[PDB]
Amino acid sequence: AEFDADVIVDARDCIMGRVASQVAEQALDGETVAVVNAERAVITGREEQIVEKYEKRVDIGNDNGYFYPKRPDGIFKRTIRGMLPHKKQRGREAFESVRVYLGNPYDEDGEVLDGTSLDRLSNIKFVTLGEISETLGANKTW
Amino acid sequence: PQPSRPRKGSLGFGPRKRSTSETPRFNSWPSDDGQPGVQGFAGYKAGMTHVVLVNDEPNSPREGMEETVPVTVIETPPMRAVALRAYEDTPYGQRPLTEVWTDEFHSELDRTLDVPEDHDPDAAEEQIRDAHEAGDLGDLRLITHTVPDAVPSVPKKKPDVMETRVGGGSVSDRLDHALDIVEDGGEHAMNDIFRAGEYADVAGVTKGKGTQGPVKRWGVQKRKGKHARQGWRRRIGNLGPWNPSRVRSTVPQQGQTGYHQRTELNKRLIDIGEGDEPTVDGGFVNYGEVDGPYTLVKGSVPGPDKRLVRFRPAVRPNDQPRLDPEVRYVSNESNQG
Amino acid sequence: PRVELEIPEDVDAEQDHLDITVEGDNGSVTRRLWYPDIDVSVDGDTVVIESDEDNAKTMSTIGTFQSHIENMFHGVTEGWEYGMEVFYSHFPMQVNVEGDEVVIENFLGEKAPRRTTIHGDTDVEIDGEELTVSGPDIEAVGQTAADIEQLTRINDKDVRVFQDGVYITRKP
Amino acid sequence: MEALGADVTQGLEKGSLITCADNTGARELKVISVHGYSGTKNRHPKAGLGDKITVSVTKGTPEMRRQVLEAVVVRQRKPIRRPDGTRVKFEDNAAVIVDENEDPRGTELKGPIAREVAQRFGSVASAATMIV
Amino acid sequence: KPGAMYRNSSKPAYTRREYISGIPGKKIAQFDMGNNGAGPTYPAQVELVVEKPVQIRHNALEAARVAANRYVQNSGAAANYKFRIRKFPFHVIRENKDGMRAPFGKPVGTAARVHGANHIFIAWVNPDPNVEEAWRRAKMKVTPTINIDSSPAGNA
RNA sequence: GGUAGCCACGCCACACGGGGUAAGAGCUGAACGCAUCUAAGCUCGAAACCCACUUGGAAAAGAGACACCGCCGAGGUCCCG
RNA sequence: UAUCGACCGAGUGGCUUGCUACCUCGAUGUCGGUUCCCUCCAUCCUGCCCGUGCAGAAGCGGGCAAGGGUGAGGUUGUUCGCCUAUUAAAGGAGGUCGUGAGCUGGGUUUAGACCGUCGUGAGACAGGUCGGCUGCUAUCUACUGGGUGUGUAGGUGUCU
RNA sequence: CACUGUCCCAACGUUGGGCCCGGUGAACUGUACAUUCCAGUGCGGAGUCUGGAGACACCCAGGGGGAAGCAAAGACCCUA
RNA sequence: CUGUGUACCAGGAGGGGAACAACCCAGAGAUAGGUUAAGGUCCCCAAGUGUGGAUUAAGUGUAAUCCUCUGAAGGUGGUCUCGAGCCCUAGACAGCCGGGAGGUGAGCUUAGAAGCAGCUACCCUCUAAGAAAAGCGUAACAGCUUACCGGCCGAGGUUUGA
Ligand SMILES: [Cl-]
Ligand SMILES: [Cl-]
Ligand SMILES: [Cl-]
Ligand SMILES: [K+]
Ligand SMILES: [Mg+2]
Ligand SMILES: [Mg+2]
Ligand SMILES: [Mg+2]
Ligand SMILES: [Mg+2]
Ligand SMILES: [Mg+2]
Ligand SMILES: [Mg+2]
Ligand SMILES: [Mg+2]
Ligand SMILES: [Mg+2]
Ligand SMILES: [Mg+2]
Ligand SMILES: [Mg+2]
Ligand SMILES: [Mg+2]
Ligand SMILES: [Mg+2]
Ligand SMILES: [Mg+2]
Ligand code: NA
Ligand code: NA
Ligand code: NA
Ligand code: NA
Ligand code: NA
Ligand SMILES: [Sr+2]
Ligand SMILES: [Sr+2]
Ligand SMILES: [Sr+2]
Ligand SMILES: [Sr+2]
Ligand SMILES: [Sr+2]
Ligand SMILES: [Sr+2]
Ligand SMILES: [Sr+2]
Ligand SMILES: [Sr+2]
Ligand SMILES: [Sr+2]
Ligand SMILES: [Sr+2]
Ligand SMILES: [Sr+2]
Ligand SMILES: [Sr+2]
Ligand SMILES: [Sr+2]
Ligand SMILES: [Sr+2]
Ligand SMILES: [Sr+2]
Ligand SMILES: [Sr+2]
Ligand SMILES: [Sr+2]
Ligand SMILES: [Sr+2]
Ligand SMILES: [Sr+2]
Ligand SMILES: [Sr+2]
Ligand SMILES: [Sr+2]
Repeated sequence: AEFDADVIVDARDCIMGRVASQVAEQALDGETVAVVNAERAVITGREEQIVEKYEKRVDIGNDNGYFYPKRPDGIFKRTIRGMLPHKKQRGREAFESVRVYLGNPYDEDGEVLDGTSLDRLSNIKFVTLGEISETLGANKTW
Repeated sequence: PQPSRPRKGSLGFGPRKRSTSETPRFNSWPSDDGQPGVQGFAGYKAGMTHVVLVNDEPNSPREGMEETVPVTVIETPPMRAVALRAYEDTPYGQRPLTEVWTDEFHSELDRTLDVPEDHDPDAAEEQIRDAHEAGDLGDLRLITHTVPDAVPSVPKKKPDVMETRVGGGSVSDRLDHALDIVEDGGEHAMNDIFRAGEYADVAGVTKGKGTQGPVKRWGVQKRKGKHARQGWRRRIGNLGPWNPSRVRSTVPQQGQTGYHQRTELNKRLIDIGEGDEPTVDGGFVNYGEVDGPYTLVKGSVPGPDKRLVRFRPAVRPNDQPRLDPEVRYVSNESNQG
Repeated sequence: PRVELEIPEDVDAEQDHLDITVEGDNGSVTRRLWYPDIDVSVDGDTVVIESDEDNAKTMSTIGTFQSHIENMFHGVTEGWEYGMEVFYSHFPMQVNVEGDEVVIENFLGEKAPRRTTIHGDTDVEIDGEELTVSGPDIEAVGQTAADIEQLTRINDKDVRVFQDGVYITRKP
Repeated sequence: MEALGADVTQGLEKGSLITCADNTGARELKVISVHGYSGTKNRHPKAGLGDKITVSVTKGTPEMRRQVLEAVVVRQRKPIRRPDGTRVKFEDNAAVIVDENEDPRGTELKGPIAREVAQRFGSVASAATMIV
Repeated sequence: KPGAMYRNSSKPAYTRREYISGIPGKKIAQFDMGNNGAGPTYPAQVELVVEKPVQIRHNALEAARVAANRYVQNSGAAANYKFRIRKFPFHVIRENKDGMRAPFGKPVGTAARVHGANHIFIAWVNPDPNVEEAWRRAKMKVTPTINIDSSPAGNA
């Protein structure tokens, strides 16, 4: 393992998309980012509708293949890839200098990026990456 | 309007390629319930004969009557459990943590792996127990190997090695059970795991048949009537519609047929014993004579004679066990004829 | 808007994030009152439900939160109790509590017993053709009761002619 | 239906001509359908020892000919397997005509009958002269 | 034929009968209903106001009219009310029923052009508005969305 | 007539149960003092969904883990039956 | 308002038919069938439900639901449809009206010929009838199976 | 009527090919580029355009889904 | 399909519109610096995770134009905002408790009909109320009710329009 990250982000209770946006922005700036506690990051809206979207992505496919992740590990890292020009040298470099983890394998407590936090006391319609993964059938390793 | 019809063959046993390991690799084990105990065993296929049995199904009209039953004779000499490998639960599933070995090894295990000359059975056992304390211990499995030297009908001497999970009571009592089995020398028998009349799943690499076409390999029809005479006897109608302009992997095509791994559910163990009671006059065709530890499995077992097969306590039995069936007769009639 | 619930004298209330626990002589109950922008707290010897919002949706939950809490006070003091009776016409129905579930045997002549697991510290005491469901948690009690009546549900045949079943006779 | 007590390799199909082992006035019967059968695409619905089949009379008295009736297969040439492994086969393929209640329509049965048929249509078996 | 084919004012005004012939008669039975012997001297005067300019075939005019008046027999065959469908189907409509060749159509019907906000129906009654229900059924059989409008009633 | 072998027309094997839902049955419950299956919350509930089961799968570029042997020799290739 | 349901009005589909003449006349082979693969739901069966003019049994109607199934035969080239016996039911539709560098060639639609009708005649027919041909060694791509290399970076064995 | 693998439903076998090796040794076809797939777009029927997805290279064998495949300046239809 | 006027494509680059003859900016010698246009400023991708405020919970929406971007008639105590009439601390609206009473079972009709089959009338006592009975209910009664009145409670309620 061992990922000498310049930045350790804490996705716990944070809008996944909004975190992913800033992380990509930084990887392209040369920063090595480690996103932690993916299982606990969140995405707002109706759980039923949200899950239909992620279930559809799992059903899609064919011989050429449309591999779509089910664990918060991949759901997140994929989300980030969608915000990167990964088929290009510069974009693949950034993406590769970014890793997402379940829980926190580091000693430091990651930092919370501004604007990315969700206030549980003011919101009820949102879901946890971990919950999507379980509904999608993933083996709850975390 | 073209009648409906199920597709030819199952899409669940592919890709239909050659097996990677001639030795079967179970992908599931029984539930932890009874006392601790190794969850599997192994032997070599010899052939078939039939047997006369006293029906023992409490719900059968024939309960108590003679009933002939086909049987596959499996030579099952004692194996050696040479190590205790422990797994730890991590964010990426289970991973091998460490192994605990013995000193006494079969004289010819040196034909497959590099037998240990300097090992530390306690440094390892300690690491395992520390792990168990932390609560990071995933199941415990025993590295297991056969002794084909005890089987004269099998040309090989080079053992077949396979991991077999240990299941049972508490992980602690279980770990101790495992460690004792290994420490000894490892040796254990079919008796130790199975009792006649129980249901076992048998895994094995089926007989190889090289390349074969769609008809034999997928069960597609042969061209019929006039269509069978114009130049196409056993070639499917079409590889697919115009659009999508590509051949889907689901259309039955020629290729490797046979030599695949198959796990055959619920096989009734008719009788465990040892000696030459089930041998056949003239010898089992293309095998030899049986006279040692053996098992009679009801029905068929994947693979040709001499192939290593694996036993495992049935994981999804449909019937309750009726232990020790009464075997009134065991054919010894030559198989040649 | 803000509401203040004076807590009964035999009772005690305590908060823990979004969970509330009420304890009286009849036992105790813990619930979760999680809604956007509604703060539920224990100030001295009173429970406060307040929010800066006043929209229909917020007001709705405030009223629901109140009843839930007054019901808890009542549960741990006077407790909750539902009464039930077993009415059968041809086949003698046997209703019994076995373990943590009630078992109804020989219903409408069936050979297989119907059963439903009881919810929480709800106690079900059967005496003759009468049943009585009681406990501090009304939710847990209410369900158990309903669960038993639902257990003798019948869809296949005409209910007007087939009425065998355990019915709720008294609601608190 | 009640278990036969033997495994059967259907020796007949829709269209097969068989003997009418009784005295109803029907000499030859043509198999049209197999009670309770559902095959698969391109497969000729098959019948064997023990099945109840719908039949049309091909040979016999004018009064019986052309009538569509139910019958029971009593004998067949293709072998059947008995619990003890032994195979059993007959000299011909035969069926006994039977009514709505599965009672033989004719008074007497001609020729042997498989004991297995008795485990279903007892009234037919209890009109048999020889039960093998 | 569907209303789809003629509801829009998408053709020039075609009403001159001195040049058009074979126009089908009208399916509209009457234009004056109720006690038409009496005058509009009533307390309440409600009216059905079309909310979009459209062409309404006499086909729909008669269905809506019946639907409303027939129901206004919740007041009685000779009740105390007035009812007037004030529009007449002057527009002659055709259908090209040789493909697009010489396709001028043949007279197949007539429709009434009604502009957004015009009132198509007007009822006169005493505080006895079973008429508001009569128009709910009336507006139910004409192309446009409509709004029922009480013209002289502070008798809430 | 028929051995081996290959075969089917022959023979063997192919759950039970969990979890989450739909329609639906309900509980508690307010907006709306009542009522209300719903708005927050909850108990149930489909051959369907997820798991369970089988098959593939270190080229999974985060390109994996464990144990031992070996680095002048472990192991492998050619060769031979 | 169990159920049936006219008039009139509003739509969705792109399965029928028509319209148009945008694409293709230095060629995109036609109908039907067949074979083989994927799919759609407006569900025929199977699972779970609601209502009834629901006692029961059985119907009738409605809801969720596309996992699986939906077969054999007689006339006809038929598609369609009519008919028979079975069946849980023997649903419909899309894929160049899927599928001829896969098959068939019965229908359509060349060259031969007859009949009826029409035509002075040659000859014609949106009529009928008998006969009447089916090319090619796969370059790329696609997939079914099998190998050799490089990467990860000495080997054996077991795994994830 | 008789008979039969036409079919239910396919199996085994025989001879010659096929496959590997020595030798001999063409043709068809070729604007270029080209590892594609799902959608969309576009002269409304795209390997090459757009957006995603997938994609380590090369080789052997295969049956032919696509290249509106190759073959012949459509013979139908209209126009001169 | 066929007219007409006009600008465009054809024969028009470059910037934008995912791609995209004619939609938007724009009409263009080379080269260079600068500032804008259309259109954009969370990331892919240059520029805001900008400010004050409101609404929406459907992932509605993030779709100028369009063969290309659908969404209709009909409905909606989903929710926000604005207004009008009326009732109300002399206690409204709802809920719960109590009272709902005599003449009289009105007359007629009819075997009978007594609040309640039908027709007719629809009166007066006690009183804080109580119909010649609005809805069930019985064969008819009875019984449940309810109109109406009092109590407890205590703050807005109700009707309608946009
Ligand atoms: Cl895929
Ligand atoms: Cl919320
Ligand atoms: Cl049949
Ligand atoms: K052409
Ligand atoms: Mg043999
Ligand atoms: Mg023998
Ligand atoms: Mg067929
Ligand atoms: Mg041309
Ligand atoms: Mg549906
Ligand atoms: Mg019924
Ligand atoms: Mg076609
Ligand atoms: Mg083709
Ligand atoms: Mg061809
Ligand atoms: Mg060819
Ligand atoms: Mg030009
Ligand atoms: Mg930027
Ligand atoms: Mg949308
Ligand atoms: Na996928
Ligand atoms: Na076809
Ligand atoms: Na289905
Ligand atoms: Na037919
Ligand atoms: Na075509
Ligand atoms: Sr087809
Ligand atoms: Sr596996
Ligand atoms: Sr041919
Ligand atoms: Sr294509
Ligand atoms: Sr026009
Ligand atoms: Sr024409
Ligand atoms: Sr309308
Ligand atoms: Sr529900
Ligand atoms: Sr590797
Ligand atoms: Sr649907
Ligand atoms: Sr059904
Ligand atoms: Sr026809
Ligand atoms: Sr032909
Ligand atoms: Sr490289
Ligand atoms: Sr080939
Ligand atoms: Sr930024
Ligand atoms: Sr912002
Ligand atoms: Sr704002
Ligand atoms: Sr288009
Ligand atoms: Sr539009
Ligand atoms: Sr609308």
